[PDB]
Amino acid sequence: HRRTYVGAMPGKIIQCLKKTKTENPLILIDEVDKIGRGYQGDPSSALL
Amino acid sequence: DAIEEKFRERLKELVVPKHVMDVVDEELSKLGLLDNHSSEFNVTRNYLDWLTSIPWGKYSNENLDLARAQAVLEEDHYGMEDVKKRILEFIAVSQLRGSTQGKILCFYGPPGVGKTSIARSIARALNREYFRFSVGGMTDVAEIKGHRRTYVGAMPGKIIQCLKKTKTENPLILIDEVDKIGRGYQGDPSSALLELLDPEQNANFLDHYLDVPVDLSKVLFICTANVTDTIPEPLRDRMEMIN
Amino acid sequence: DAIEEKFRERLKELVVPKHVMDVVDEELSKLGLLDNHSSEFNVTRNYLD
Amino acid sequence: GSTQGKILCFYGPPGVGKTSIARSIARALNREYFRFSVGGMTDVAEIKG
Amino acid sequence: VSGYVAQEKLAIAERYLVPQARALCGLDESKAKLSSDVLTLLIKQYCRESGVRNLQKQVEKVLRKSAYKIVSGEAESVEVTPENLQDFVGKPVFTVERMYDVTPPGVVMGLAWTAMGGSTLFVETSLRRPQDKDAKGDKDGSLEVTGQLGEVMKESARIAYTFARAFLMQHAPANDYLVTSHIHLHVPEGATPKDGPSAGCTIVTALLSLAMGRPVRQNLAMTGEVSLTGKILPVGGIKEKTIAAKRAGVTCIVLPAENKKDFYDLAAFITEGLEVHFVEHYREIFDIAFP
Amino acid sequence: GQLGEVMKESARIAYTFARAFLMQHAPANDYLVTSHIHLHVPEGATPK
Amino acid sequence: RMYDVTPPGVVMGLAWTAMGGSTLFVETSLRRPQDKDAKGDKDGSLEVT
Ligand SMILES: Nc1ncnc2c1ncn2[C@@H]1O[C@H](COP(=O)(O)OP(=O)(O)O)[C@@H](O)[C@H]1O
Ligand SMILES: Nc1ncnc2c1ncn2[C@@H]1O[C@H](COP(=O)(O)OP(=O)(O)O)[C@@H](O)[C@H]1O
Repeated sequence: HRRTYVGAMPGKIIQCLKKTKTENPLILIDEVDKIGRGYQGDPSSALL
Repeated sequence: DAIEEKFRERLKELVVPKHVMDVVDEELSKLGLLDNHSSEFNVTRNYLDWLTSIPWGKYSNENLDLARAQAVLEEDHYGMEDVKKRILEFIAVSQLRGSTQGKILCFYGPPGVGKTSIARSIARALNREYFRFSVGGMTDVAEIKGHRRTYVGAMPGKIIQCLKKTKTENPLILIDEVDKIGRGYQGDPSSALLELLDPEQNANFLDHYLDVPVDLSKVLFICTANVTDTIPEPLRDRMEMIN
Repeated sequence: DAIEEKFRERLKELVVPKHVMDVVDEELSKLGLLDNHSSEFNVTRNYLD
Repeated sequence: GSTQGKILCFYGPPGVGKTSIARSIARALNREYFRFSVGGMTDVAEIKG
Repeated sequence: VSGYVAQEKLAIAERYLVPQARALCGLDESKAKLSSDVLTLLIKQYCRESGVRNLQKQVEKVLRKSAYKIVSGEAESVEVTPENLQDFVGKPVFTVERMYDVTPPGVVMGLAWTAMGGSTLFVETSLRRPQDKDAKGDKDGSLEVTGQLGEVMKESARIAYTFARAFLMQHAPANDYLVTSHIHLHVPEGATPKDGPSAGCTIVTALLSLAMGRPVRQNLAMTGEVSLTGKILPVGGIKEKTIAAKRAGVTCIVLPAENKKDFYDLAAFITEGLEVHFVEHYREIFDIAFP
Repeated sequence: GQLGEVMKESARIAYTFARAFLMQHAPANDYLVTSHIHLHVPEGATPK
Repeated sequence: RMYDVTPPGVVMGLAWTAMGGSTLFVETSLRRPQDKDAKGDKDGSLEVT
């Protein structure tokens, strides 16, 4: 989120770094093929 | 230190998972810092209430003798021996392995055949806690998971509410009218339910309000649809369609 | 500065980029500007978390 | 006389080298450079805070 | 990553999978044996999927029922045996692999490189009207395709149809069934559109079975791609297709010669017991089914 | 009778089988091939 | 360029697509028997796709 929105929280990645405690983990994004690529701000474009 | 301490005394009674032990500990430390007048204090106090309220290990004990299930089933539904025989086999194969085991199941037939009544009869047969939950025509997946708790008006998803109400760690959920579930393009809950109904992923169910995983593994979901075919194929394929 | 100090001894162990070090320094300056009980203090303290 | 603003546009198949020329101009004139993607944007607040 | 051959799943799951679930119920093998025969029977019945996840769910359910028989039930040590298993998980549902066996005329098996794994979906056809609507009649014996057709299937169908009409007239003039009769044809869905044409080589043999009226030679799965003049072309993703054919008990298969390369990548156990027939021109196939 | 399309293919199939069954049984009759016929299936059956 | 012998009734055609340009082929074919009636007078209707 922006962190100024009510109830805002950081994207999933910030949580994986928070949990795994290493700076250089092995992230495993799952099921990339069916990512929702919409007009509402495409995360699949955001992934680049 | 009063709300915190009644959360503490129940913590002495119910054994929260160690991750929930920690989370409730940091939130408890947060509670004293806040003003009673602060706006976030209300949502986080109610959040900790919602978190501590959940049973964590409270275990209504089951009967495990088949016989008592025999009797109590015959007392309140004449005939319809087939479904009694099948459900007896299901609990027989559940006890065959040892402990209870999950599986999803479905009932279907003409409306008013007695479906829900036998459902509850099993809840008092097995001795597990009951809670019906119709889901016909919904599409707001947020109801199954609440809202972020940072959204205005957020409250935890329905499942957490049933755990707070039934107060056991292992109740008998009864989803109703699966056939008419609102399965749309607007965020299909029916895809969202798969994380619920997966025998393994319920053990770490999470909802947008309180992120921490819950452990539903002992729950006994049930589903009722007037006709079993309308249900989307990936969902229909898991549970058996008893008739 | 209790939270600030536990996170700062943290900061001393994990080798933060110096850019992010100074950026959390100005942000911590703002946290000093921010109130001890404000709900935004909770959002930004859990941000610090 | 003085420096002047002007608008310009480039267009063509993706990956023809567009952004790279942008920066080459930025170090040509010596002005400071700053990319700003707006693909798929809807936040008018981004244009006005 | 590929799928897994049916027999191969036993050697995987018996080591890297079964012990895990055994550690999930907290038992040791000394008190909770599960023979190889119970697992091969399982995979034979309730899960015909190249992945092992479905067998993992089955064995999970069975195990948890065993746990229920321990923790509250009677036995202190459940002893699964293959004859016992149907108790725990109920009666077998599927049994009749390869539904038809004599394959009565105008229905033929066909491999398809579906969106996940591969499956040997049958294609079926039949007459839909009486043929001698007019002894002098000169109307095309129109086909009618069905089964969630993609438009590419429409061109493929007409291509294969015309090739049938030419092969008959070049081969057996006395028959006139095709040009003088309507025919319904149904391709069951499941193939992804990009692989769609690969089923086409099956199609023409379907119609021909109706034409001469003899049943096709038994359990002869095939695949390929037709050229409208009897030349054949390579198809893709062969390994999934071949493992699905192995799962179905197939004991012969026919592929374009251009795919002689990829097929040799396969593990040797996969290739035992088959008898492949690479081919280029279509006429070859005609003499390996009927005569 | 408020037909689903699947019933349409089934119906024409059964129709053609009728057309064959007469001539296979009693060729002298020709009632089916020589007359129009309305046929009505009451709705109510679920499509499957 | 997939076809090389270009069997009758297929022709190459350039196209200024949204990105770059591509040499898409155009194809056509019969859809019904041609001699439906030696006296037949029905417009040979096209079907674009
Ligand atoms: N065998 C039976 N014995 C007693 N009551 C029955 C029986 N079958 C149906 N009923 C009654 O019919 C009603 C049907 O309700 P229920 O199964 O609870 O939901 P639904 O109305 O959707 O079937 C209940 O009031 C139940 O008591
Ligand atoms: N004439 C060129 N000289 C140098 N680099 C080029 C040229 N044309 C294309 N490129 C390369 O194309 C890539 C992308 O170019 P650019 O326009 O900057 O982004 P995009 O093309 O993705 O919009 C760069 O990595 C750049 O090196």
